[PDB]
Amino acid sequence: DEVLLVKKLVEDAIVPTRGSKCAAGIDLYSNTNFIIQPHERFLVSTGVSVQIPHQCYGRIAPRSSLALKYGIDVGAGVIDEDYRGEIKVILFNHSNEIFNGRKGDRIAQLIIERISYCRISEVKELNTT
Amino acid sequence: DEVLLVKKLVEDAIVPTRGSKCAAGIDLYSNTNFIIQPHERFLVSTGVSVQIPHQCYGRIAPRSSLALKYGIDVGAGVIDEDYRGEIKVILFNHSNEIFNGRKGDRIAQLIIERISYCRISEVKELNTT
Amino acid sequence: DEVLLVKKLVEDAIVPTRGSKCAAGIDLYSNTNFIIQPHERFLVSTGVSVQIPHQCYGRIAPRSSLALKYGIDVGAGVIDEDYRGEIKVILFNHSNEIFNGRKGDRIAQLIIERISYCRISEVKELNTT
Repeated sequence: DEVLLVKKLVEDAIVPTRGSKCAAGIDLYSNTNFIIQPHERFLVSTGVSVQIPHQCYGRIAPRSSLALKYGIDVGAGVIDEDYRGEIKVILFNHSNEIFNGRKGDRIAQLIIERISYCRISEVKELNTT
Repeated sequence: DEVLLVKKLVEDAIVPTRGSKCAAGIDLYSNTNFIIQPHERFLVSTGVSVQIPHQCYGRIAPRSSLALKYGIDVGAGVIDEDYRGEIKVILFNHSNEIFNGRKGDRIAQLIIERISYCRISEVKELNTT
Repeated sequence: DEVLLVKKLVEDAIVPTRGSKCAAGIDLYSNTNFIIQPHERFLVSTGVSVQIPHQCYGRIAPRSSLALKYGIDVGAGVIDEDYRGEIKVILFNHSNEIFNGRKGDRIAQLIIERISYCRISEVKELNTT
């Protein structure tokens, strides 16, 4: 059993949703209206915090439609399993047009990626490949 | 046993290839010639669809050489295990020069990432870290 | 047991570090001072090579603070388990300001992602979803 726990930080926050049965990504919603000028960026608040399942992290990924239509990209950051702050998404507007975001819009996806917490060891030489 | 199934949507599509024994990424090939103006973007067609193995997704990743030499980046999107459409890659040209892409060029990589389909649960408080 | 092995390629390289107990990412440090002009990019040397654990790869991810404050993004490239070259990070400066990087600065994160080395098979049709 694995569960992503979600806390609403404000009453009208939208709990992230999985869009299809085997959607890799969980949709993240903006809690505010916002404007991104051409070739600038904006830090978008989702209104939620999360507790990621053990030995995973949450990767922020772009929505394809916003990339295609509007030139929006998202930093591929990292929501750690121990992070308890609000999820906030940095959107880069790589177009020549102002981007208008609305409260309640889907603006990114969170993917629950399996990772290794391997220890790190310094050595004088690596093996050959 | 895990297998990535690939359907050619056009007869001259190139089946994606794994480049070295433990290459994380599978090379994606353009099915068309294309031009990307400076500081603009272009949606590149690969000519294939795929069926990703269970409990994985396909992440689109940039080729390092195109980033280094030409300032190309790729959105880090998400090919879901249930997606049966053509794989199309959004390339951002963050340089001051026109980028000329050719049919048959390697233009991105697909990485088959392990993920969790955890359910999502709203709670009033998360644990402390 | 999984271990990330790290070789210093120069004596003053900094071994990458995991920042919190369940930090997804391992901090990568610059081995040089560098300057990135507005809306340009720079390939930053870390001074280390690595041996990633089996059935994983190292994904280069952006540091959130540099994205927020300075408009820095990183290509989400791929350090293969068989790669024995120096880790070098492509930083894109999507702001209007010069970015000044210093030797010893944390400039990206490496995430040890679990992946599939599935074989690739061409077929005439995929299943329906």
